[PDB]
Amino acid sequence: MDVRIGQGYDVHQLVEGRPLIIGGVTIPYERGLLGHSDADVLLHAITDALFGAAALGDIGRHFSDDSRVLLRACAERVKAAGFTIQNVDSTVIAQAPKLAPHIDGMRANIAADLGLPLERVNVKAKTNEKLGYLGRGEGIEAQAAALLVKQGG
Amino acid sequence: MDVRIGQGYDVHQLVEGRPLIIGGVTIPYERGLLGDADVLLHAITDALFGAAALGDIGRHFSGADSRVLLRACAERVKAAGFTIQNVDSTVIAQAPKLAPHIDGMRANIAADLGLPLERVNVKAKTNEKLGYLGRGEGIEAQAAALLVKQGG
Amino acid sequence: MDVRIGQGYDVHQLVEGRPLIIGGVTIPYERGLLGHSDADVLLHAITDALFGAAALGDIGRHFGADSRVLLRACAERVKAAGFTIQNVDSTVIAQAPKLAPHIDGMRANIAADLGLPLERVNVKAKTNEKLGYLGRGEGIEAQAAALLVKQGG
Ligand SMILES: Nc1ccn([C@@H]2O[C@H](COP(=O)(O)O)[C@@H](O)[C@H]2O)c(=O)n1
Ligand SMILES: Nc1ccn([C@@H]2O[C@H](COP(=O)(O)O)[C@@H](O)[C@H]2O)c(=O)n1
Ligand SMILES: Nc1ccn([C@@H]2O[C@H](COP(=O)(O)O)[C@@H](O)[C@H]2O)c(=O)n1
Ligand SMILES: [Mg+2]
Ligand SMILES: [Zn+2]
Ligand SMILES: [Zn+2]
Ligand SMILES: [Zn+2]
Repeated sequence: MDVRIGQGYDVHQLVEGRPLIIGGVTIPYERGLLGHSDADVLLHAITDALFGAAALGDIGRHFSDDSRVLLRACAERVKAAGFTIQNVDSTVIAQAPKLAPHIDGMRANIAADLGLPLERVNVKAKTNEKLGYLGRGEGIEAQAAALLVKQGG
Repeated sequence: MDVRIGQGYDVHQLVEGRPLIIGGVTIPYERGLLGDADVLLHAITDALFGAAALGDIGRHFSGADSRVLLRACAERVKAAGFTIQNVDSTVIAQAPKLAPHIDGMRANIAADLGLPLERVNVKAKTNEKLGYLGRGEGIEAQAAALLVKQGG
Repeated sequence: MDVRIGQGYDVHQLVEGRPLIIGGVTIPYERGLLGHSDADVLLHAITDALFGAAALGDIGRHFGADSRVLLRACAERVKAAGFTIQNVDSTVIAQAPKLAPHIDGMRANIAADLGLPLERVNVKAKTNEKLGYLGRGEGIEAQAAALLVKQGG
């Protein structure tokens, strides 16, 4: 099986009175994520990891001027280039709020959008131990990893 | 072959009054990690829970050390029906030099995972003096793991 | 099919006057990368990614040789340890300049250096949303992932 690795990264600034959306889950919080989209740091990092495993460039090469629509269009472009998806793993870095009670909603959103069962989608949460702009609550980071297979039939 | 990718991250603060323990090797040094706070073992553990779709550290573990945790992770990953292909990792530490301690780290990681040494890699990097990492205020580890869901 | 994952990281400070070289592509820009090589963050992170997957240590356990010479020697050692390369994916975090019209040149330098077709090499570019030393333009980062098969069969 012609297996391929992808990896992806995003970051957004956190600012007062904007909504916090992560992995398509809205998380009540007094700060929220600034970007030209709905600033979904997790879905973008996964969208990059899929384009990267497929050697299709990056989101910018695709989408310029919400984040689930983008994730689904990514999956459709990846499938048309002849790949099927093995699994996704990811980490979100946020000093707060606590993300654990939200993670299952994120997994559901990502699995629907990629046409995968739940068991092939993982999301992990981490603080940054109060270090740097992440640990000071000024930004949130996501990292993703994805495994594809180029068919192959 | 139902292959899966796992990736993991950790960071801890460096401070006076703590021993420095990375990959279960104690590295003599005037500073050490705050948290048993082994950044390398924790990152690898998250990467295996990740590849196995079993969530993360916090979802599993609320006196036990980072090696006990890594071995418990292994057992849960194997129970869920997975086999481990290999691990690779990077530790970002401005100082001290980790190179002569790296093979002791690999041995500790391979034993805890039931792997030969040839399926375990650890790498070390400075941060070129940039950021809290480059200023000696913290240490980072990054890991990647490849599993196979049996598939027997 | 004995598949192996590697991952790789590098960072370099940006300083006025010096040349900016990433992925072996020289990018005209008012700042440039310090290091004792030609400090090519992207080539190095890919280099570590390959030594990682092959469990052969890191660039320091191996190494007047530029970063392309190092990447090719990396590839020679990986092949001689009985490995074949499935693919490479990577990200470069640089707040500026735009890397997109340079990305095909990097992919070409890497594919030649790894002896891979273009369709197995991907390079992606991110800003850091003006956060941290990356966001202030005082450094650039590269992340990389690589997939190897130990032959095997
Ligand atoms: N230095 C950079 C940073 C970003 N980019 C491109 O801009 C697009 C959007 O970047 P941000 O999402 O970081 O704003 C990226 O996907 C990449 O296409 C670039 O071409 N050069
Ligand atoms: N923002 C965050 C950060 C961490 N967590 C949970 O807290 C646990 C411990 O996190 P730290 O080790 O980063 O302190 C994590 O494994 C995750 O389970 C969370 O639920 N929301
Ligand atoms: N704390 C550290 C950081 C780097 N190193 C070693 O030094 C080499 C050079 O690392 P840098 O490229 O980050 O300067 C690494 O490949 C690794 O061999 C180390 O042995 N301990
Ligand atoms: Mg980082
Ligand atoms: Zn984004
Ligand atoms: Zn930890
Ligand atoms: Zn470098």
